Amino acid sequence: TVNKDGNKGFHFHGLDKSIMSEYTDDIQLTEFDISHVVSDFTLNSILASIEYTKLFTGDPANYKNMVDFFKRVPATYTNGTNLRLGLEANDHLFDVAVLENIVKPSAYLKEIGESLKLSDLSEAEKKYILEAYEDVNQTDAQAWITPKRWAFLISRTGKWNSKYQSVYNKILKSESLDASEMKLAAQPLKGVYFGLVNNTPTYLKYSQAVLLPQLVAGTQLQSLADAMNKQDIGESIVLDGVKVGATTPNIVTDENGDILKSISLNPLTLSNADWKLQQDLPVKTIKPTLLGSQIQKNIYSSLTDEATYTIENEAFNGSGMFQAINDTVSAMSNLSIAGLSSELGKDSEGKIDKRKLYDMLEREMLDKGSAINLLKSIQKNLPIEAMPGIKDKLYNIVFSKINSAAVKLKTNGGSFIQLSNFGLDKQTADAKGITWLVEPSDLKPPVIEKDADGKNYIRPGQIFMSHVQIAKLVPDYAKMDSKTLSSMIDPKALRAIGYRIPNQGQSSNDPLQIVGILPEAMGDTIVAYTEIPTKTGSDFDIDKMYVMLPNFKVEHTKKSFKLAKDYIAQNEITVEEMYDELEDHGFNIDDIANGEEVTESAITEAFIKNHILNSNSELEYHNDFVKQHNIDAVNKIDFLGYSEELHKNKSEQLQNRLFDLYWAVLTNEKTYGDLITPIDFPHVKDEIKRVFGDNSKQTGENLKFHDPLYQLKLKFTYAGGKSGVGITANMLVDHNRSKGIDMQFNQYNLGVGHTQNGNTVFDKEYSEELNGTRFKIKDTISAFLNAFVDNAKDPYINDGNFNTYTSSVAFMLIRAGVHPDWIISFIGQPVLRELADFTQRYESKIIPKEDVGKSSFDIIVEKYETINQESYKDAESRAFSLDTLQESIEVGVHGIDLDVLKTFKGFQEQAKRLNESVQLSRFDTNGSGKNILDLIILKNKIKNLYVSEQTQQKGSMMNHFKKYHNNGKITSLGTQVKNTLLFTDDILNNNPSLFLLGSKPIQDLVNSISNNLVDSRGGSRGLLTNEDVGKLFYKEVYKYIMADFAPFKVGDPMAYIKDTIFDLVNYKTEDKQYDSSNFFIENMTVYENSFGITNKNKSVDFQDRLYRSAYDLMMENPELANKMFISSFLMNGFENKLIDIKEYIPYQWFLENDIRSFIESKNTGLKDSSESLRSFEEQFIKNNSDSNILAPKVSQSVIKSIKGIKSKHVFELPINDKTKRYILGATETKEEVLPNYVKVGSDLYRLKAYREKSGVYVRTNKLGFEDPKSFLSIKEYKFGTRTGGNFTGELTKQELVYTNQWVNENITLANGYISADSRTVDNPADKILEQNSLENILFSQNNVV
Amino acid sequence: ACKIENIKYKGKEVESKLGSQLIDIFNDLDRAKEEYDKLSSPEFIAKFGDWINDEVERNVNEDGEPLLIQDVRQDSSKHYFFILKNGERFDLLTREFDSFTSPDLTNEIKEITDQLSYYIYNKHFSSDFEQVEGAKLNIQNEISQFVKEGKAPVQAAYNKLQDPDIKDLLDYYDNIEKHSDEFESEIVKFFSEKKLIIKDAELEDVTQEGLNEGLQGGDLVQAFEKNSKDNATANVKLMLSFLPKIDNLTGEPALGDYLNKPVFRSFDSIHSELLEVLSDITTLHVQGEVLDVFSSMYNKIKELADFKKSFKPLLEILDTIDEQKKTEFVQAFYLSKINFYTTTIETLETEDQNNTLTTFKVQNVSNANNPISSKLTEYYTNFKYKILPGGKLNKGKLKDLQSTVTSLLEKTRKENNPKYKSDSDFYEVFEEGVVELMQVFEDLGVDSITFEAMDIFLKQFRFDLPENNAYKIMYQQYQGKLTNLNNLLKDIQSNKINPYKINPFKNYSNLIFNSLAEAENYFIENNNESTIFSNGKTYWNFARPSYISNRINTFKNNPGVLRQLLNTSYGQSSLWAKHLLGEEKNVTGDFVLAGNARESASENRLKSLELSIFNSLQEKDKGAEGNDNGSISIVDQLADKLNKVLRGGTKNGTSIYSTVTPGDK
Ligand SMILES: [Cl-]
Ligand SMILES: [Cl-]
Ligand SMILES: [Cl-]
Ligand SMILES: [Cl-]
Ligand SMILES: [Cl-]
Ligand SMILES: [Cl-]
Ligand SMILES: [Cl-]
Ligand SMILES: [Cl-]
Ligand SMILES: [Cl-]
Ligand SMILES: [Cl-]
Ligand code: NA
Ligand code: NA
Ligand code: NA
Ligand code: NA
Repeated sequence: TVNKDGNKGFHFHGLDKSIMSEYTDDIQLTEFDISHVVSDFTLNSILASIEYTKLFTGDPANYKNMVDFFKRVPATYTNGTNLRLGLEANDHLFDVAVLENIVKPSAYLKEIGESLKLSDLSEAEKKYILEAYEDVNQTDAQAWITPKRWAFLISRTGKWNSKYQSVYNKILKSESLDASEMKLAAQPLKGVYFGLVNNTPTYLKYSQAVLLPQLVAGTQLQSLADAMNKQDIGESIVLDGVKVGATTPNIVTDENGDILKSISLNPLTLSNADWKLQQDLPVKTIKPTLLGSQIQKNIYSSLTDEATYTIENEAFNGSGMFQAINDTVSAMSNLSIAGLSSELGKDSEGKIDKRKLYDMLEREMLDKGSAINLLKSIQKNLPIEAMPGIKDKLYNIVFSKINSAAVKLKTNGGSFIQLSNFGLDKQTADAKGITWLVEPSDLKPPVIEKDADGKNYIRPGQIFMSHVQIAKLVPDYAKMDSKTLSSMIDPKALRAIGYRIPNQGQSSNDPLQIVGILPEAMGDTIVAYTEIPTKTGSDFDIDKMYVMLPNFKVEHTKKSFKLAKDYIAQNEITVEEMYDELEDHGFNIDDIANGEEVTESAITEAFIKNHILNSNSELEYHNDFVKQHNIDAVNKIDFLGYSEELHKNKSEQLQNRLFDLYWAVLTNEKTYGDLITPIDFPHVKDEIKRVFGDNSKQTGENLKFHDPLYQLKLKFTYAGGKSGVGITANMLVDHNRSKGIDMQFNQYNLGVGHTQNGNTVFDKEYSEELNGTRFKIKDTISAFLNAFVDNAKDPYINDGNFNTYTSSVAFMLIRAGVHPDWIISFIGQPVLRELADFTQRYESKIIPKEDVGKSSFDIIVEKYETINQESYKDAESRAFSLDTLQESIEVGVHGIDLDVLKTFKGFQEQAKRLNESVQLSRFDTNGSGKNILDLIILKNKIKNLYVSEQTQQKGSMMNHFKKYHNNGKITSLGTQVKNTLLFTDDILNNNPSLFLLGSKPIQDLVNSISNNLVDSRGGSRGLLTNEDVGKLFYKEVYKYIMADFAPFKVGDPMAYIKDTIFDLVNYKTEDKQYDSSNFFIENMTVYENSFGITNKNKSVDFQDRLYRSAYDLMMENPELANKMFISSFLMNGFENKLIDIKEYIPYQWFLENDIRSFIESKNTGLKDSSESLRSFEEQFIKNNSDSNILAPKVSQSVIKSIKGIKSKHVFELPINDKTKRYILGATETKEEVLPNYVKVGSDLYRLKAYREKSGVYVRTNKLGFEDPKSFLSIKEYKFGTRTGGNFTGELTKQELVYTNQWVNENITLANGYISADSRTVDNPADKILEQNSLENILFSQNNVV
Repeated sequence: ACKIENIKYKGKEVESKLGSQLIDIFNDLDRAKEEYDKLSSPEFIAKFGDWINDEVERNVNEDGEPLLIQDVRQDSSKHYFFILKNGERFDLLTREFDSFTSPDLTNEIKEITDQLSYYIYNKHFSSDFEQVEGAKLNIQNEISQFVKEGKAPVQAAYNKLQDPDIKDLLDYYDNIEKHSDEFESEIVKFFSEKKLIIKDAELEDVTQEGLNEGLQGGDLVQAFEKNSKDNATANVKLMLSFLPKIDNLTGEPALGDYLNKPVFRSFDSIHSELLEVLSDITTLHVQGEVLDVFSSMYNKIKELADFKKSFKPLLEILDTIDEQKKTEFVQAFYLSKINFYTTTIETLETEDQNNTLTTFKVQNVSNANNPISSKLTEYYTNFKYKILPGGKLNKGKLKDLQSTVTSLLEKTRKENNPKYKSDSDFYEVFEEGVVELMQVFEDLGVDSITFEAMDIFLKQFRFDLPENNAYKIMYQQYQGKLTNLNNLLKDIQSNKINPYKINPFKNYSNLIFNSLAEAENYFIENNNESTIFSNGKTYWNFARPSYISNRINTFKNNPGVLRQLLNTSYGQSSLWAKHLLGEEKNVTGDFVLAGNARESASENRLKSLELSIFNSLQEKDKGAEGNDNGSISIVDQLADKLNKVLRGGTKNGTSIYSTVTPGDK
């Protein structure tokens, strides 16, 4: 920079005056002072990093290398339940044995190759798969602990109990757990360790599987466990489980891979004080489990019409399954929401039962736990809008119930911790422990085999699992011989489908067969075949695996039926009561033709089965029954059956049908390839590393590894991936969902990628061919997903400029069909990397903006316009070649900078269209949204994409609504959005008497106010699609509606609350003379201009006592309580401010002041005419005039003064290159229209007239009061009429009235100013939106030739 | 009798069946007729219909009166209402616990509910809780049994001599039994809140959502997103719940003025205090002695039990408690303080040169609105009201306060005599002066001032320590603070410290008002939780300990390991170990500080050492636009790191060094 006298110097942003004064007091910094500050910072931070390595991390030489050092640093951050020591003998120590890594080649390597021979896959690809399975890490980060160590760990963490003592005593004696102790199992502890053992850092990342005697009995691993009990070695971790500080691992295996018969371990003594139970994962047995959101759509990836997927009595091709699966899942949804419909009494039109709604809300608030004030408000059946404290929570509850019913579909299964099959699948002597259901043998991977008829199927993988369901249904199952259990349970009931979230590919899903039931005391433990880590890309400290299990049909004993009949006749349960409690009514709808009114025996049998002999039932009949009568072991467990006709099937039957469909997909010949390919997808990684370099090899030149700048950049490099993993998962799962449909741009071609009829088409199978290689789109998106999820292990994805600025364009290019190499060379282009870095640097708070409003893209194009002496106007968007891009990276190419910038901006805008389509493809997870505002935005996005498609807009997105309805057949997502978005919209529209904020007038109001807003870069916001403006809208509309409430109608708000404050403090003083205080007043903290409570968290008892004290004040000093409540509304407007006390205002006060009649009259007044809301808009903009989107801030530089009056009072904004940002659109007569409200500096203006191509603005009044010293945001609203602010200064009022004099004197048409009321935007969308309903918009399918 | 009659059949023998219903449900003979006459008002006739003249069909009882409709809810709550013409609900505004009529009704029912809860706890849960869950016991039988037990001796005293007061007590116990189901509901809520409820469905839902979004492991929900009270087992929760309030006068547990049964202290306040004092205690290998965390904890309690006697029985309980429950208590409070650093940046422009200059200020938000500092601000605003009306310093009344304090100093100089030795003598000579100080503090803005606190304020927070000889200590503080007030007044009158810009109570905090705020906070319960609010989320200021926090607590409470760290090969070059331990060396090898200086320096250097977590960076007055560790730009974080590192260059400033970057955490 340069000072006033012309001398040069430096200005250094983000350095505070207090520190800068310690260098030079002068305003300008010299080069020497910059050297001083930077040297101080660098050297002190380097020394601090070294000190941290000396005191906390330990000597970095103990780490694998310097690169892995930063990856292991997080060990020093680890938190967890540290354990109590110092009470007997040697508490603080425990011995650990470090063991060799168990890295085998796959035992079934020949079979995998012979199966791949049928896969229709590339030769080098098959070679890659085979050589990847030649090196399997069987025990990655796996550890085993003795039951003594498990008991010690649980007792010292306070978790111990007498029932842990019982289950431990039973564990040592190999006794089977009863039904009560199942939740107390010894599942592997999810602990972590980091300490300094004799000044060597020891880091233990591991899962602590408990070596139960029942597990190790009859297997090789027993020997290991034996030694640990003999040598008092508590824990045993593989070398990969001890990241640093491991001693030389001791060998426990033979030459042939078998483990040693007698083992003696070299112990390593550690400190218990450094151990901590990191995750206290609960024990959740086989239960209803939410089906993974990703698997149910990634299953379509392997569907091909060249295969025949066969289930019992049904056969489908690739397409058929697509429909079939969708149909089935749709059915489930339709079932579930139907139940919710019965809960609400949904009429044919859509009107619901008020009583039932409030009953549901009360039950949910009771189960969750609520303050008595709010629950009584609900019990009084008050209108939802009359309960200011809980209106948002009640809307949330309704939305949550709808979404959970329609979307959160469940099957049978659970979440399981993986355990390595190290010495468990290889057996010795006779196994009394693991209940084997087949002949004991090795655990085998999925391979291709032939059935009796000669067709090639996939032999499912083999699994061990604690099947608590079987254990409770068949007690003493461990006692039974193998043959009786094998025949007892249906072989199709010992199968499962195991997926891992995130599903990075079809490899994450496995079809598995249960060969043995693990001891119940291993909790949620799953032992899979020896190759599953290589296939799924999974360690053994990764989160719980998810599996989906079949539902069981059980044949209960005749004695159970006899005892149940004796109990039900003895306890005098009437025949009707049974029928009454069984609301399922499976026979009443269709099977009463023969049943009629006569059949009682059927209902008695069904009630017995479903509520007395059913182990899991809330009816409590089963518990009282098992109090004295004891149920018997089921005769047979079978795969519960489904019907081809989905309406015949209930929930469990549909679940099993989906299970069998997924089984047919995952056990088919043609899918084996997609199943067996390891999860690493290397093309993008290898190309990034060849074109930009391998950063896994780093050296510490100039003391780099302790430099603050290097560590900051490394932190951002690592943190990049948490953002990209989610978007990449969504993109993969959407591409797999929408492969059949051919979404495309209306009349846009990117220049690269697949094209149909001159339009860029999305989601084809393969990519373009480039240099002899072409890669499936599935594989490229999976590669990006794997990069993001393993970013910590190797951070290469950020090196290719793949970040949040380029993610959308990268994935659009991927799905379009562009070759991965071209995408890597384009996104990694140096000038785009400069653009990204400058986008991040530009929006920062430290660096002030030279020209606010100049986008980062504009700064970059101006830089390269000046450097290249070319104009971006004369630059074109070109589809380049690899040699141009690849060369430009290595050696600069001249003339392509502005062209790649233009191409990237076009690509970015079209990626906006693609992501707009993706955001409307997430109804199977998000549903209709958590809030009413989210429903509004979803509906408006649907409408906007629809009117863009219909108007045949240039860069529009086509065929999108085929995701909801295609081929004349409703889809999964289509049903989902039908009974979530459309369901909740129907409820809101057809129940205006309840949901006022959801009524059509309020939605239409927000759409209008949004349309009257201008988005930057010259757009009209149109329908409400921005989230912040919607939040402001609803928060202020509640205030506007409530402002008509009779007690709240007080003039001069500020004065009123002041008086209240006065009264308040007086009370406090006087209370001192009575020595018996009021709890509500005691918790009030008065500020300069407000009063309330601190926003710190508060237990339910504390809220209830506050409410009770407020009610006591309502009786003792009613006028003061009334004043305080009115002030509570005036100060905050029931908004969730930092001193809000709205949830403690007794409902008696609203009911007493007749809030019911007020809300009901408001409902019935808005039902017929929305005129009353007309006057809200301006007040809105006049209260929150600080918003840069409600009142855009126009630079004073482009402002032009006008004759006669100063620039501040009235000015004129001319239409210009610099003001194109503000034109909303074109009128009917092609005239341009400008925004209604605009602020300049700190003054607000409303548009009054247009002269030629310019609009005149006059100063107007602001409403509301802002005092941050007191957390005060007063809003001034009047219902049905306009209002004048009580806070505008006197000189400001004089200036405004003089401005009004002047503008009325000379603004007339005689002077050439057309009044602003004429210019209105011409919207074409309105016609389409009037002539089309949301249902027809969503489903389309309108007939054509 | 004297029942209410039908208005529609006025002047006849018939009575109001609706009137009898109203009588039965409000339990007030006058209020029932009051509401009935309210029904006959013209507005009710217009909104509901004319049942007096015409005969309505829908909304009527047998005898022609608007029928009461009773809704029993899922929780057996009874509500009564009318249906008008419109179908609207006319709520009757029935109240629960009608029989109890205290104007301060809240603490009355709270006393009764707490005593019933203590009865049931001492009977059943005194041994263990996790097996009964409040279901083996029947609450109703326990209510009735407690009523009978508390009623028997009172009934005997009534039988001895008839007295209406004893009948009043008997009717009070009968009323306690009358609402037995409502007290049952309250105590079921009490006992259910203790045991933590595990929720599998939404837990699995949010786990799957976070795994979709890419949250591997414990990074799903942060440790400070879970509250610290979820770590206290139900046994510990109850054990802390049933502690008695000590009477501020007698120094012994106080009795409820409604039932003369001892009233108990709030659970939230006790949990907060114990977190404040029991946090950051960890196992230590001090001198070959492994520290049982329960002992140190216990010691703390004992120490604290000497100041606030309310904790005397808790200690007692910890003696008569099982070792397993000892471990449960330990893990209930075996946590670490986790304080959040928020960097606020403010940019201003120079006076004349009109160039920009910024300021970075790092505040600790976790212990920001602490009870003491808040009171200071509470003073300041109250000082603005009483002394600065509209921005004008009332120098006349402030000079009056000056005259009062100077006359008090004159009286102290006059009446001081060493023969006075006990607190009784000090009060005998200076009660009027102490009252005048109460008044000058109150006029200065200490509205909440109470005499009891003054006692502690004069006792210099020594309670059982002074014993017989206490006049000196008190007197000292008295004159000291009195003199300081004069100095404060002379600084506030002469405008050395302007009230309009700098807060006077903060300036004289060390000399006067820190001790005063502490003394008058001794008697108030703080039921708040130690939390902060950051970017829409709510975080808790106590989290289950981490390796780094354990290591710093070890450096602070067992510095000897530092010495051993300096003895090892790699840790020999540690500047931080030497600095914390005091053995700072010069350029030749000699210690820069003497032995006496080294011991004192190491203590302060260890006390100032503070672990923290970077919460957010924000521009001044725009906290909604703040950036946490996930959304902050590299430039903003680089600037914050720069200023935090260099802040040690300024005098009376300390540097804040971030750790080595912890991977992708
Ligand atoms: Cl034990
Ligand atoms: Cl809302
Ligand atoms: Cl379901
Ligand atoms: Cl850092
Ligand atoms: Cl606050
Ligand atoms: Cl400047
Ligand atoms: Cl600080
Ligand atoms: Cl200050
Ligand atoms: Cl921590
Ligand atoms: Cl954070
Ligand atoms: Na060593
Ligand atoms: Na060593
Ligand atoms: Na290409
Ligand atoms: Na103004």
